[PDB]
Order: sequence, then structure tokens, then C-alpha cells
Amino acid sequence: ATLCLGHHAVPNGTIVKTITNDRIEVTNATELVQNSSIGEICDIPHQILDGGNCTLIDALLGDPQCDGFQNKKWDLFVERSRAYSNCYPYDVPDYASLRSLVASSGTLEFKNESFNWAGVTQNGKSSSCIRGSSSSFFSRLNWLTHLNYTYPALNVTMPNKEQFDKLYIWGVHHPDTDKNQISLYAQPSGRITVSTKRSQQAVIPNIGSRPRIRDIPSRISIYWTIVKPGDILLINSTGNLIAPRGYFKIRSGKSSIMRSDAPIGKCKSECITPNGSIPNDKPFQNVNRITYGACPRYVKQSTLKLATGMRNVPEGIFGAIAGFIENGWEGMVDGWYGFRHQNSEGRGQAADLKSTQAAIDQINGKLNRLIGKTNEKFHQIEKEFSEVEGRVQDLEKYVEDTKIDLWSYNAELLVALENQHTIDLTDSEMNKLFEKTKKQLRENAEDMGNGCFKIYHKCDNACIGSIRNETYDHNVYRDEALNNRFQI
Amino acid sequence: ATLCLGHHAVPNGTIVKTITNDRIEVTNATELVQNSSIGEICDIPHQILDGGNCTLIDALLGDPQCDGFQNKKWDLFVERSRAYSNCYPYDVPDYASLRSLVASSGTLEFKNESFNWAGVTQNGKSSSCIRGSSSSFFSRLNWLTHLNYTYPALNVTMPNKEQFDKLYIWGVHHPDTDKNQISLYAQPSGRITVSTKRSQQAVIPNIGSRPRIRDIPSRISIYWTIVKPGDILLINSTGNLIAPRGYFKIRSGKSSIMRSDAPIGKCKSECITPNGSIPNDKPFQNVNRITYGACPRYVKQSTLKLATGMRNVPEGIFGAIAGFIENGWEGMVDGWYGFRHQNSEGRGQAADLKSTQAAIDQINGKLNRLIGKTNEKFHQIEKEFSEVEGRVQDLEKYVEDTKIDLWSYNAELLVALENQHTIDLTDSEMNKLFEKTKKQLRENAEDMGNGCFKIYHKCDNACIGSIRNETYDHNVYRDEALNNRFQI
Amino acid sequence: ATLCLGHHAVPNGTIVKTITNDRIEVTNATELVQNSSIGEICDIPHQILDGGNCTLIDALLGDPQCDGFQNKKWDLFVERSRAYSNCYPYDVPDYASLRSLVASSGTLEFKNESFNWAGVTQNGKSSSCIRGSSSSFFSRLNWLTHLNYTYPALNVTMPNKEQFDKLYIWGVHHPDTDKNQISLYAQPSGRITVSTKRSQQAVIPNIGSRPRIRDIPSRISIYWTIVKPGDILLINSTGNLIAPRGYFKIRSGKSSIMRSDAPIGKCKSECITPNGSIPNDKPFQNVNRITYGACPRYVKQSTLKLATGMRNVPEGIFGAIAGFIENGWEGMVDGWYGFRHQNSEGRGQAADLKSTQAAIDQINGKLNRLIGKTNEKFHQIEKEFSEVEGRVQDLEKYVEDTKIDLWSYNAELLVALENQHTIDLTDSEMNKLFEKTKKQLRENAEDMGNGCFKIYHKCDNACIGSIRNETYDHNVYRDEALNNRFQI
Ligand SMILES: *[C@@H]1O[C@H](CO)[C@@H](O[C@@H]2O[C@H](CO)[C@@H](O)[C@H](O)[C@H]2NC(C)=O)[C@H](O)[C@H]1NC(C)=O
Ligand SMILES: *[C@@H]1O[C@H](CO)[C@@H](O[C@@H]2O[C@H](CO)[C@@H](O)[C@H](O)[C@H]2NC(C)=O)[C@H](O)[C@H]1NC(C)=O
Ligand SMILES: *[C@@H]1O[C@H](CO)[C@@H](O[C@@H]2O[C@H](CO)[C@@H](O)[C@H](O)[C@H]2NC(C)=O)[C@H](O)[C@H]1NC(C)=O
Ligand SMILES: *[C@@H]1O[C@H](CO)[C@@H](O)[C@H](O)[C@H]1NC(C)=O
Ligand SMILES: *[C@@H]1O[C@H](CO)[C@@H](O)[C@H](O)[C@H]1NC(C)=O
Ligand SMILES: *[C@@H]1O[C@H](CO)[C@@H](O)[C@H](O)[C@H]1NC(C)=O
Ligand SMILES: *[C@@H]1O[C@H](CO)[C@@H](O)[C@H](O)[C@H]1NC(C)=O
Ligand SMILES: *[C@@H]1O[C@H](CO)[C@@H](O)[C@H](O)[C@H]1NC(C)=O
Ligand SMILES: *[C@@H]1O[C@H](CO)[C@@H](O)[C@H](O)[C@H]1NC(C)=O
Ligand SMILES: *[C@@H]1O[C@H](CO)[C@@H](O)[C@H](O)[C@H]1NC(C)=O
Ligand SMILES: *[C@@H]1O[C@H](CO)[C@@H](O)[C@H](O)[C@H]1NC(C)=O
Ligand SMILES: *[C@@H]1O[C@H](CO)[C@@H](O)[C@H](O)[C@H]1NC(C)=O
Ligand SMILES: *[C@@H]1O[C@H](CO)[C@@H](O)[C@H](O)[C@H]1NC(C)=O
Ligand SMILES: *[C@@H]1O[C@H](CO)[C@@H](O)[C@H](O)[C@H]1NC(C)=O
Ligand SMILES: *[C@@H]1O[C@H](CO)[C@@H](O)[C@H](O)[C@H]1NC(C)=O
Repeated sequence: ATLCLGHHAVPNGTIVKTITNDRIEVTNATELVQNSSIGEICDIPHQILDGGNCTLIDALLGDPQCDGFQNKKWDLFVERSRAYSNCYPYDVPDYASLRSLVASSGTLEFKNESFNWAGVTQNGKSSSCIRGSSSSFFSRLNWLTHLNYTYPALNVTMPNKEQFDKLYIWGVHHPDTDKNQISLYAQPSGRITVSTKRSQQAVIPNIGSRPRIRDIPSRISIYWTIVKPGDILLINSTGNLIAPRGYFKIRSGKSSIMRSDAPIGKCKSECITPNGSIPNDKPFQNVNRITYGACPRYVKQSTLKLATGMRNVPEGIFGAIAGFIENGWEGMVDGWYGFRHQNSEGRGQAADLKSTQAAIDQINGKLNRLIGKTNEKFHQIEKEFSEVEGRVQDLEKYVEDTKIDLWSYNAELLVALENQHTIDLTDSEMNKLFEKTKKQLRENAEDMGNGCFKIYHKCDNACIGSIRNETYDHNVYRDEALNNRFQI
Repeated sequence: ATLCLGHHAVPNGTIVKTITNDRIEVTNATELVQNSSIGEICDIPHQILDGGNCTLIDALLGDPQCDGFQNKKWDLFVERSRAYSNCYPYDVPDYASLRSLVASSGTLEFKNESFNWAGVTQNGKSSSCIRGSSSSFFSRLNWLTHLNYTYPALNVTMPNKEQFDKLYIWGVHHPDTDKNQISLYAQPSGRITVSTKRSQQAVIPNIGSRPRIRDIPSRISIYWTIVKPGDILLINSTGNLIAPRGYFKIRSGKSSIMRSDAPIGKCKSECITPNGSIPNDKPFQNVNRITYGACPRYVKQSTLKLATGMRNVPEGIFGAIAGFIENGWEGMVDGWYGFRHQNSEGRGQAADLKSTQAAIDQINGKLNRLIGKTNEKFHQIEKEFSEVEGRVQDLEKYVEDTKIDLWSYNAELLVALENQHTIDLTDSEMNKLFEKTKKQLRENAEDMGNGCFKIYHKCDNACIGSIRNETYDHNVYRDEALNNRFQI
Repeated sequence: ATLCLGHHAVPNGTIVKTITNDRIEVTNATELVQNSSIGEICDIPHQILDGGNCTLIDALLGDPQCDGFQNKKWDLFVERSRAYSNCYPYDVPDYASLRSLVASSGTLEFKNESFNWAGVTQNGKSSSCIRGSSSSFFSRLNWLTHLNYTYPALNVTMPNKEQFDKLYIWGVHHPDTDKNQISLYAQPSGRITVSTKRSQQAVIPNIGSRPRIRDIPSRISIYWTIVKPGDILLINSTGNLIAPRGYFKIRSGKSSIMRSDAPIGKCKSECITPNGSIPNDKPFQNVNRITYGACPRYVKQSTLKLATGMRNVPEGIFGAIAGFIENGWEGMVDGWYGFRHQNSEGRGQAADLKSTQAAIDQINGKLNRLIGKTNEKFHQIEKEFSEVEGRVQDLEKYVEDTKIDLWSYNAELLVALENQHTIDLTDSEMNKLFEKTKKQLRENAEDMGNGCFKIYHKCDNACIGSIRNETYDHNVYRDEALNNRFQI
């Protein structure tokens, strides 16, 4: 009889990389880089707030277009690229910081407080800012001006008797000319001081024309201050104050903001990118470096294939597969390793289950470590920029670039090491089965050098199956085999 | 005779992770993550300065509580969470930078210089700032005010004729009302310009009430300037100047500052965390991301076990241990690998020393690379923040988070690769000893398939020991063994 | 006959590190860290602009020394440590940002625009700034002063009708005294407002003496503004304006700036460091963390040797090399593995080519992954600093330090894993050749245990060569060998 040891193969393998080979074919591989999105942001499980035409800062200030956002909460605020401001022209020095801290807070919950604005006109309105079809203003701000050509000095307090922090939004009006200023504040100067026991902020307007926006050559500059529990807001101003009407709650949690034009859809997905939600089964992704939720790590590679089967040899360090075993068996489809025989009763093929399972268990162990194991990240740094800004922006970009290159390196090395190891451990299992068989046969068979044993005795199917199931008693046949083996 | 090859085992192993297995038992492991502190900061080898009730900035300015800190030096300044300011209310725009640069300098060494403050009153004092039981002021600052309702314009120089940089601390007084201002500086305005050939700083006070602190609604704002060798300080002011009394040395070295409430103890430890000193034998630690000195790298994992022995099989790619060798020998305690025999003279067990040592040397080589090899770091970035600040703070946190995830990844992969390798190299040594024995026996023995040889000749203890010590002469017994082996 | 299997060796090996060994000798290694520069910056392929005595900012403003730089473009601007300013004394608040954005733009292309400076004197000149031997000023700036003791308020626009962004450079003059100011601007105050639809910048001069530079106690402060397409520059000023004469193109690409004293040479090199160009064949370098172009990654190690041959054994997990094979063959120089024999016709040595090539192909595969594979980087962050700056500078340094430690770790682990693997795969190939030979010999030879087979039949050179070329027919000699092997 002949008893050959072998392993499966498939007509069409997959190419993977290893430590020693750029391109080597295995029976099967899995992709470790997510490269597509469904193109919509799924609305479960993160609570999504669609900004529509409104920036977060315009929803905060209370641009008329944004009244629908009063007191809203979010996990992710989604800012659309079409959003536009439609109220009095303003800027925020350090706009990105205010956006970041509100985004991260996750709430526009606002509480009216009553200030004693004694002796001034309130509720200044502007045609740059229409609510309905009347001249109006930021809902959350209070444009104070002279009463009876008098602007009495303001000096108001507001203790924080609460248990939590308060965020106050206020501003300073910069008139285009000295005429208004006088006209608005009955006053040449204008000075603002907003303070607490822990901070002081002082602003003076800068009179001058700026290019007209909805016909306004004036500007407002927006400022903020956080008042801690047991602290006191003190506003002392002699004009140009754009006053607050109350405070915002300032919370901490996992909330953030993302710039995206993707539609919101009715579906479930843990990981969100500006392109849309992406599955998070894989450890890496090449969709977007901007992510929110439990996401694969962003890498530069568009694909990285993890071998999930042995080297494919159609038709390793242990030398069996692609080694002394000449090729695989495409015809073996119920197992990874097995036996082919020829005896007096014919020719046959059977899978070895123990060795097959050993290989599969190891590979599934690798997959268990790599698949569905992603990290959750929420509010992060900005990673795209529309304007030149210098030093800090250089550092933000360099940080992200550095991180991406280090993760791309990790991904590349991981798959090469794993693949080399996978090819080796499957080669090993072939070798181990070979060696176990050899030892079973003792003096009754000889190794032909190609994975096949020549058995020197009558060996029927029962005999073969006794080999395959490790019950074979060499002693039964020894006399016969020695006689046949050692003749002249 | 029977000669069996085997390996030790222990009743109770340790569980480790590998590349293919989340949980596999080995004979022994070592922990690679330091997870506890002794809860005190050891005072050797770093020179520790306990701030007590004083912040570094208050020790710098000379708050009365802090006079004990004049001219002190440190490796690590320790700021306590109970520290509090007890002098005139002030702020420092960019407080964190001044703290960082003084902390990093490591010295409060101060040198009196004499300015020509011609025509003003000096040594302004305040009841907000008691030294003993008299009204006083920051020791290092000089509150200038009118002399005889006159405030002559100041215009003073101070060349740096030294070889080193000078740090000047100065300030600007912000009166609560226009009344003082007049009252203090006999003057409506107030202007400060501090300059060198390399820098210019210009400040104007902002009059206004701030909430009272030790009854003071005024504030001082603190500024600093560094004067290089061969440069000149020029102070030109018409009031509101809080003047310097001299300069501070500004050094470079390994000094830093840490926020901690841990007690200082009389002991030795290279690595300091806010929780206390930690041993630095291990390569990783999960105690605190804030560290000073030669410290293990901070990781997220609370434990990572490095295998320091073979797979434990009570009662691998090479297929011997947990393979054709059915189990380990708990009874073998003088070696990792050995021989059990049965001959005509009885039954015995001996350790193989060469193979044992081979395994142990490899594992100690791994340990030599990983244990006691930590990196020294001194002044770093801040990693904890008490207040919302926006963009730069977002980047500081994102940088640290990015770094921690990359080190946690390195640690996880390192231990999995090392452990897989350790199990494999110990399996190999078992296999190698088996193969060496087999070759010794030549035609005189047969492999039973389970690690045991059947020897087909009388083999006494001398004979066995000749095998174990590699002196066995197969030729001596060949005739006998062939006769016994190849009979009918 | 005797047929011994063996491997080459060399008298003098190289020491490398592995996972289990700090120091192990192999036949050969390659260095993976570039540690030297040619000491010149090669002028191909990057377009190099040598700043000479001029900083980029002085070439931008138009210091007389720098007129040779008008409208120049660069890939890399090289700033020399001897560069010095020689015009009116100025500063730029956020100097590092303006330098960074111009450096990164890569062009000083300037376009004259005509402003309506109605009613003022233009082309203010200064003896601090000689062009030829006449008093002069920054070429790109326009010092406006009174006409006939009148300073009419300026209010000018300049629409951006172009498709691209415009960068405007302007300034504010700070007179030393109130006398000039009046003298220059016929005016006590002075106010500047530069704005667009998207930004506003407002500056007031600060009167005061600063230390004289080329006899000037006044200073100019430089500002910039970027005007987007379809936007409008609006300058509204009542004095102290240092006006622009036009705009600069602001491009994006791969341009940068580097501080270096290295000479420019006529040669080709992809990677530039301040020390000079360096070859980029290796994956790592220890020359400089400042790089431009396709450069090896900076690591802390001065050397890391990658094994490119087997363990050197003059005169592994598979146990053959440095194992049951006692030593290598220095005399074998045409192959890595081979056969030595003794038969009736003498003693001989031949290389096995198949096994040699197998080893070499694997090692070349590793080298293909590591050599000549560097990453291109252009404008980055600054990595050296001449002055104390605090928080942001702390973060820039911490980011670079973090990155370097992570790459140094990667490099260290990569070479240790690769080397352990290289020693193992070459040990394997020795073992595989041994096993293949053994199987060829079937019952005609016995394994002596030291890599040598005793062949029990007459085996002439033809016979040997039939073994070495895998044609040997064991059946031919079996009768003879069994007779010799199994006698009494
Ligand atoms: C300064 O000049 C600007 C720009 O020429 C003037 O603003 C223009 O004024 C006209 C007439 O009212 C408006 O219809 C234009 O729309 C304005 N242009 C822009 C782009 O703002 C501005 O009024 C002048 N400033 C002063 C105070 O006289
Ligand atoms: C502006 O209002 C503040 C707050 O009401 C005044 O400060 C208080 O003044 C009283 C009377 O002297 C003190 O006893 C309180 O302790 C002060 N409160 C705080 C929190 O500062 C302040 O004096 C007013 N400012 C001016 C210039 O009139
Ligand atoms: C303030 O003092 C400075 C420094 O003493 C004066 O500047 C010096 O003036 C002299 C006389 O003209 C010059 O020759 C020196 O070179 C100046 N020194 C420096 C370092 O600037 C300055 O003029 C005084 N300021 C005013 C407005 O009186
Ligand atoms: C190939 O590998 C993937 C990933 O594990 C697996 O899900 C797929 O079914 C495999 N195909 C086989 C084993 O035929
Ligand atoms: C957004 O703005 C556009 C103007 O372009 C307006 O027509 C549209 O109604 C707005 N969307 C919503 C839902 O308000
Ligand atoms: C704005 O421009 C006009 C000049 O025509 C002038 O009346 C006013 O003073 C200007 N203001 C500033 C900012 O100088
Ligand atoms: C996702 O969005 C980014 C940024 O717009 C884009 O460049 C990238 O190609 C997109 N990826 C996919 C898979 O659509
Ligand atoms: C287990 O491993 C540790 C770490 O090397 C060692 O110090 C300890 O003594 C070991 N125990 C043994 C070998 O019994
Ligand atoms: C620190 O401050 C407390 C006031 O709470 C004081 O009682 C104590 O004496 C101070 N500690 C020292 C050592 O000065
Ligand atoms: C501070 O408040 C009082 C108003 O009662 C006033 O006399 C003084 O002008 C205020 N100063 C400021 C900062 O406007
Ligand atoms: C050390 O301190 C940090 C911060 O207070 C804390 O959260 C952590 O649990 C502490 N670790 C140990 C081992 O005490
Ligand atoms: C040693 O290794 C290097 C790097 O591959 C190679 O270029 C050199 O020629 C080698 N020397 C040999 C193989 O003798
Ligand atoms: C650079 O400056 C020096 C003054 O030290 C001058 O002598 C030299 O001519 C300058 N170099 C060039 C090429 O202009
Ligand atoms: C500069 O110094 C002189 C004092 O002698 C004075 O006339 C002028 O007011 C000073 N200016 C400032 C900045 O106070
Ligand atoms: C290159 O330059 C840096 C910074 O000057 C220096 O410290 C380093 O030693 C230099 N390296 C070489 C190879 O010259």
C-alpha cells in the first residue's frame, strides 16, 4: 500500500504580503482596511443634530434662521458646507475655540437671567437681521443704546448660586464712524470690563468702516466668559456693550461636531465619518481621518489582506507545504490536511480533522484579536482647514500626519508578521501530521520523500482507517512487513 | 529498556496571551505593567521642593506666605492642591507659560538691581497683602505712585552686562475707578512700554470694578521680559507701573513642576508620579500619565504578563510540548527537560542540563531587553486641566491620548509576539533533545511516537547515563539490538 | 562513503541583536541607520534658494540687502545663521507664522497696486535703511506722513477681482515720543483698521522710547491680511500707517524653509538636512530630525545592523546551524549550504544551489521591503528654538520627542524581530536540505547525528552527484547496503 499525506488547495488563491515576500498566494484572506461608506450618516446610536443652514455658532447666538435650534442637545452636531450667517455681521476672536467648547458641551440649553440695565434702551434691532419680516437681532443678545441721549454707566452683577458652570456670551459693537457711537451711545469712547473673581476681560471698540454686509459697515465682536459656582459675573461698561440675556449650561461628555454633506439615514452604525457611516468590523479604514464613535483607525493603505489559509499550491520554514509535498489537493474540500491511499481494494482520500481544526483554531484566534475590536473616540482636533493660520495650525496638521504614519506602519508590519506566521503555522501542521503518521508505522513502512509512505504489507481499508484514527497496531503486521522490506 | 523524553510542568500555571490565543497557560510569567505606587514621593535622587501653601508663581512674585522660598532651587517643584494666593489680586495673561518657564528653569535666584525711580513714591502697600501684621506687597515688585500729586514720567534703563539671560517680572495696575488712578497716579491715563533691542511690550490699564478679593476691586496684571546678554531693558511709563526690584536667573536643565498631594518621604526612587514614586524595573506602568524621571511608559492596560516558561501541561509549532509528548512531569523540579527510563535495574528520572540552560538563557535574554530599561523624561506638557480653554488645550490632550494609544498598542503586540515565541522556542528545545537522543541510538532503539524509545538491548544505569551524557557507543550493542529488533 | 551536510562560515562575522540576544554573530549584516552627510546641500532635485545675509521676512519686506530676492521662487529657502536685518527696526507679532506661511507658499512674486493715498506725503525714508548710499525704506512698504501739516483720514479699497488669494503686508509706526507723531502725522492719536468681509484688524500705535537700533528709538510692527477672491481690502486710517504697495501671491505646494550653514553643491540628492544632503537608501537616519524631501526617518540609535546572512560558526529554533552541525565551512565560498563527502575515490565539497538560493531570496525579500522605501515630507514644524516661549513651544517639542521615541522603538523592534527570523530561516534551510538528503538515501545510509550520513555501499563520484542532483536510485544499491548494514 501507499499512504500519502497532503493538504488542500484552491484553483484561484489570494495574494498577500509577508516579511520575506511582497506577493505570495494563500488559499484565502480577509481585508483589514474598510474602504467604503454607505454614504449616509446613520441616526442610531449617536444622537445626530443636522445644522442645515446654521453653523453651531449661529445657533448659539440666535440668528433668526436658527430659532429651531433653541435648547437643543446632540451627540454629534453636523455642520453643512452651505451654512451661512444671516444676521448682524460679527466675528469671534478665537472662533474655533468657542465652537469647540460648545460642540463638546453638546447642549444649547439657555436660561434667561434679568440684568438691571437701568437707564438705557434695550432690544436694539437691525435690518441686517430679519426675523419674519421685521428688523431683529440675535435672540440671545441685547443691543443696549442711549436713553434720551444719555448712556448711564452700567455696573451689574450676577452671582452663580448654582452647582454648575455658566457660559455667558456677550459682545462689543464697533461703529463704522464717530457719528454713530455718539448717535448710539451718546459718548465718544466706550469701554467694557467683564470680570469674575477668577478672570477679567476688557474691550474697547475700534471705530472704522469695514466692507458692508447686508449693508452694515459696523461689526460686532463676540466674547465669552465662564462663571464657576460661588463666583460672580460683574459687567462694568460705559457703552458699546452687546449684552447677554442669560447663560448657557456648559456640560462635559462625548459630544462633538463634524463638517459633512452626507444625508442622515434611518440605520444603525457605531462609526461616523464625513463621507457617511462605515462598518467597524475591520481594525483599519482608509475612508477618512475625521471620525466619531467606535471607529477603525485611519491608515494610508487602501487595502491590507490578512491570510486566513495556508500557502496555495494548485493542481515555509517547516518545508512541507510548497516543500517536500509537491502540491495541494483541489479535490480535498472537507478538510485542510488529509491522507490519500492506494491499497489492494483501490484508491481513496480522507480529511484529517484534528490537524485541520488545529490550523483553523489558530487562525480564528488571530481573527478574534483583530476583528471587531475598534477604539471609541469622540471630540478630537480639527483635521481640515479652509484658511492659512500659521504655527498652531502647522502643529495640528503635523500631529495628525505623524499619528497616521505611525498607525499605517503598525498596520503594514502587523499584516506582514501575521501572514508569515500563518504560512508557517499551517506548514507546521502539515509536518506534524506527517511525523505522527510515520511514527505510527514504525518498521512497517518507509518514507518515499514526497509525503508518501510505502507500506510493506497488505493494508485493507480497515487497516488504513486504523492508521487515520490512530488505532493501528504495527505489531500485527510487523513480521509480514519486515519480510517484505528486507529481502534480497 | 524504555527511555522517555519529557519536560517539567507545575500544578498551577499562569495565563498569558499570544498571537493565536487570548488565554494559554505557561509554567511562569512576569508582569510588565507597574500598577502601584508606594504613595509617597521619595526625596532621592531628585531634589524635591514642596510648595506647601504656595504656587510657584506666588513664590516667584513674593506672596508673604512664600518668603521661605526666596532663592530656592529644585529638580521637581511640587504644587499642592490646597495652595492659595494671599496678596494683592492679580492675573498673569499666559500664566501657564510663565509657570512652565520658571518650573523648567529650576531656580528662584533673584538679584536686586537699582532703578532710578526719580520723583515717585515707592513701596506701595496694601491690606490685601499682610506680611506679619502690617500692610505689605509682593516682595519682588515695587508699587510706584505719585509724589506730591506729581507722577513724573519714568524712563529707565538696565543693560545686561552679564553672560546670561535675565528674567524681569513686572506688572500693570488696573484701578477700579477713575478716582483712584487720579488718586494713585495723579493722571487720567497711564501707559507702559517695556522694551529691548529684541522685543517691545506695551500695556494700558483698563479702569473698572472687578469682584472684590480681600476687599480689592482693583487688579494687577503680570508680565515678563527676558533680556539677553548685551541687551538693555528700557522701561518708559507715565503711571500704573508695578515695577521690578531686580531680575531672576533663567537657567536650562531637567527641572519641572508637578501637582500632587502625596507626602514626601525619605527613600530612593528614580520615577515620580503625582500618586507617589513607582519602581521602574518594568517597561510599562498604568499608575499615571504624569511622570518625572526614569519612568516606565504609561499604557492603558492594567496588566500584561510576559511568559517566562514553557506551555504548562499538568499531570506549539514544533509539536512536542502539548504535542506528541502527552504531558509534563510535575515531579521534575531540577530541570525543564529530561529523561525517564525503565531498565532491568528499575525506573529513574534525570534533568537534561544543556537543553534546560538553552531555554533559560533565551528567556533571560528577552528579559534583559525588557527589564530595567526605562527612558528618562523631565519637563513635559501638562496633561490635566481644571478649566475649559479651547483649541490649544484640545491639541495638548489629543497629543497625549494619541501617544498613549500608540504605546498601549506597542505593549500589547510586544507581549503577544514574545509569548508566542517563548512557547515555540521551548517546544523547539524539547524537540531538539528528542532528535539528538534518537540519533544517538542509531539502530538500537525505535521511536514509540510518544516521546519514548524502546531500546532493544540490556541497558543498565551506566548505559542510560552514557546516553544522557552523550558517550553511548551504539556499536557496542548493535549486534544484540538488531537480533532483538528484527526477529520473527 | 560518508556524506556530510554543512553550511558556509566566514573568519570575521558581524554582531547583530535579536529578540533573545544582545550580541550574536552572523556572516554579514547591513546598516539601517544613515549616520553621515556629504556636508553640502545638493541643488538637484529641489530648487534651493540661498538666503545669504537675508532672512525670508527681510526678503519679503524688501530690506535693501535683499533686492536680489524680488519675485524669487523656491522649493527650499535656506536661511543662514549670519543673516541680519539692516533697515528700519521692526517686529512681527507672530513672526513665526508669517515666516511659515511665506516659506510654505514658495514665492515672493509681488504685484504693484495703486492706492489713492490722497493728501499725504508718500515714500518716507530713513537713514536706518540705506539703499546704495541714500536714505531709503522697505521696498514693499510705503511710509505715509503729513502733507502741509495735514494728515487727511485715509479710506481706500482694493477689490480682489482675481481668482486667487492676495497677501497684503502692512505696518504701524510707533513713534518714540509725542513730538514726532505730531511731527509725522500732525495728530495726537493714530488709528488703523484693515478689514475685509471676512476679517478685521485694528491697531493703535504705542508711543515710547525703545533702545536705539541704527539710531532709531521708534519701531514698526508688521501685520498681514489675506484677501479672498470676490473680497475687498478696506484700509481706514488716521495716521501711523505703513502702507502696502501691492500684494503677494499666496500659493500652496511643497515649499519650505530650513536654517543651515551648509554650502550648496552641484549634485543630486532627494533628502536634505541642515548638516547637508544624506543618501536615502536606508529606512532610518540619525543625522538630524530636521529634514526636507524623501528622507529616512529620524531615530536616536546611531546604528542598527540588519543580518543578511546565517549565524556565523567559524572553523536557532531548528537546531542545525550552531546545533547538530558542529561548525561552518570557511572553505565553502560558492554557496551557503552544501555537501562534503568521502568515498573510495577521495574527498570533495560542493555547494547546494537550490537551498542557497532559497535563503538568499528570502533575505533579499526582506531587504526589498526595507531599502529605498523612504517617505517624502516637506513643510513641517520647527524643531529648534533660540528663545524661551512657553506653552505652544513646549507642545511642539513634546510632539517631536514623542514621535522620535516611537520611531526609535519601531526601528529597534523591527531589526530584532527580522534578525531572529533571519537566523531561524537560515537554520531551517540547513535542516530542510539535511532531511531531503536523508529521505533520498532510504535504507542505504544511517544518520551519524552530526550532519553526516554513513553510506553502506560503494558510492563513486557519479553516485554522490546523483545524490546532489536528486537522481539517486536507492533501489540500485539497496541489496548491497542492507547486507553491509545488517551483518553480525
Ligand atoms: C470708506 O469707503 C468705503 C468703501 O468705498 C465706503 O463704503 C461704501 O459706501 C457706499 C456709499 O454708502 C456704499 O453704498 C458701499 O456699499 C460701501 N462699500 C463697502 C464695500 O463698504 C465707506 O462708507 C467709507 N467710510 C466712511 C466712514 O466714509
Ligand atoms: C459696581 O458694583 C459692584 C458690585 O455690586 C460694587 O462692588 C461692591 O461694593 C460694595 C460696597 O462697597 C462692597 O461692599 C461689595 O463687596 C462689592 N462687591 C463686589 C463683589 O465687588 C462696585 O463697587 C461697583 N463699582 C463702582 C465703581 O461703583
Ligand atoms: C529714555 O532713555 C533712553 C535711554 O537712556 C534714551 O535713549 C538714549 O538717548 C541718547 C541721547 O539721544 C542716545 O544717544 C542713546 O543712544 C539712547 N539710548 C538707547 C539705548 O536708546 C531716550 O532718548 C529717553 N527717551 C526720551 C523720550 O527722552
Ligand atoms: C475566507 O476568510 C474569511 C475571513 O475569515 C471567511 O469569513 C471566509 O468564509 C473564508 N472562506 C473560506 C474559509 O472558504
Ligand atoms: C436653507 O437656505 C436656502 C437658501 O439657499 C433656503 O431656500 C432653504 O429653505 C433653507 N433650508 C431650510 C430647510 O430652511
Ligand atoms: C474712516 O474713513 C473716513 C475717511 O474718509 C474718516 O472720516 C474716518 O476717520 C475713518 N476712520 C478711521 C478708522 O480712521
Ligand atoms: C471621503 O471624503 C474625503 C474628503 O472629502 C475624500 O477625499 C475621500 O476620497 C472620501 N473617501 C471615500 C471612500 O469616499
Ligand atoms: C518566574 O518568573 C520571574 C521573572 O523572571 C522569576 O523572577 C521567578 O523567580 C520565576 N519563578 C520560577 C522560575 O520558578
Ligand atoms: C497652610 O495654610 C493653612 C491655612 O489653611 C495654615 O493654617 C497652615 O499653617 C499653612 N501651612 C504652613 C506650614 O504654613
Ligand atoms: C464702573 O461702574 C460705575 C457705574 O456705576 C461707573 O461710575 C464707572 O464708569 C464704571 N467703569 C467702567 C469700566 O465703565
Ligand atoms: C493615580 O492618580 C490618578 C489621578 O488622580 C488616578 O485617577 C489613578 O487611579 C491613580 N492610580 C493609582 C495606582 O493610585
Ligand atoms: C553583505 O550584505 C550587504 C547588504 O545586502 C551586501 O550588499 C554585501 O555585498 C554582502 N556581502 C556578501 C554577501 O558577501
Ligand atoms: C554679507 O554681509 C557681510 C557683512 O558681514 C558683507 O561683507 C558681505 O558682502 C555680504 N554677502 C553678500 C554676498 O552680499
Ligand atoms: C518716554 O520717556 C519720557 C520720560 O522722560 C517722557 O517724556 C515720555 O512721556 C515717555 N513716554 C512713555 C511711553 O511714557
Ligand atoms: C548635524 O547637526 C546637528 C545640529 O547642529 C548636530 O548636533 C549633529 O551632531 C549633526 N550630525 C552630523 C552627522 O553631523
